[PDB]
Amino acid sequence: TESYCGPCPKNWICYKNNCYQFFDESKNWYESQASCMSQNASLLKVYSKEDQDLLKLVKSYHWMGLVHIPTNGSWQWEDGSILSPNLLTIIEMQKGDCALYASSFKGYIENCSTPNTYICMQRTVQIPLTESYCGPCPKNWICYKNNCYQFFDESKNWYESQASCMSQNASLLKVYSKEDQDLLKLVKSYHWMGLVHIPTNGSWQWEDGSILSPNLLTIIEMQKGDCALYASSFKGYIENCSTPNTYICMQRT
Amino acid sequence: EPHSLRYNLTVLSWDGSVQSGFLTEVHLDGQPFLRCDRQKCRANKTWDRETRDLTGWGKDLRMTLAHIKDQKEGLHSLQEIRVCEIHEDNSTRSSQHFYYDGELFLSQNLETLEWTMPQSSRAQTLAMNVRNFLKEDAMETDTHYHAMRADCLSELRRYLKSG
Repeated sequence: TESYCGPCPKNWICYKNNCYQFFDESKNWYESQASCMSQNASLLKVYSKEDQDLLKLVKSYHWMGLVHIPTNGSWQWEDGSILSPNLLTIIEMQKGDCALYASSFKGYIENCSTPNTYICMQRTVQIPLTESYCGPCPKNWICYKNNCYQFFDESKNWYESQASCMSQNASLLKVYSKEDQDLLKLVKSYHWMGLVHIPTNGSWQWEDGSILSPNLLTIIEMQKGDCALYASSFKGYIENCSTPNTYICMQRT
Repeated sequence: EPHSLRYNLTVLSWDGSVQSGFLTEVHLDGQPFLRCDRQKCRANKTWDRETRDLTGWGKDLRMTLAHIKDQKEGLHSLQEIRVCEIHEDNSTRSSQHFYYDGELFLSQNLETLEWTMPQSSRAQTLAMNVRNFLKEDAMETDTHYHAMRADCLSELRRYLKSG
């Protein structure tokens, strides 16, 4: 496709006409809403599983724009918008009138004054044109700091996952920068990336020949094999290449 | 009127290599309810929620087992039990228990988030690895364990709601 993801704030995640940012600074809900408002935005509104399927891979619990009305007994978004069904599973965790988002489109009821991390979201249209455009990416790919990503939840072995990324004129995840790919901290589970062990040399290298940069990943031996699953907090778990797993493509460097 | 849901997920390592997949036993009021693995779940019976969630847990527990710096000698199993109870008076109990080669070595009460550590220093080593892993690598927090209790209870409710 090769389309520029539309007006977003600088170094926000831009996905399907929606800007996003994850704040790992734990504030309470109110503080978190104000924090998003101070960036001309608001807390995460979840309106569609399809347009916001990026949210399926998120680690941990994050304040979401959803609020409970004591009188109604209904859940509404910060701006008053109704919570559409077949989006969220509301779970009674704590007594409270706010909800933490967590993956598999779940929503844990939490006390609003409990510090938690948070997600701001704003639509591309409501950001003015004098603003940051995320670099050329395919249509339905997650654009973050000009790199393009997509997560394939249909699990395949390493080789097929490579070919899968090849078929979309991409390659498997190549980590080259903790700063530029700090998004990867919030990925849950593990996923095939393009890091391959050469058993002869005993080395690790990327799909395109590049050698693994030091102090970029922690490598843990899990399953003997010549392929590495990315896992969160920049880890690279060694896995048998024939083991089917989910995977992450990226437009190449 | 008192009910319980008991998940029991096992992951295995052979010569220190953590095996692919996992095996989960679910018990509903102590009656065997599901046996799940990587492929599917088995008791229009659809278990897409279970398969998703247990697979994710399988993945986590495999990470956890991989982080145990024990020995690469033979078979080892890491087994996590998650229990939640709804008592007659509507109160709950809930807990998390890890067995390594069938020896209980770590428990957390999910109502109180207090861990009970085992007596033997070996078992304690295992417990400390895993606790390290959970806190540092998995970055698990009180919220996660609140949520774990809630998940379990939500599922127990859900199952009670149908039959």
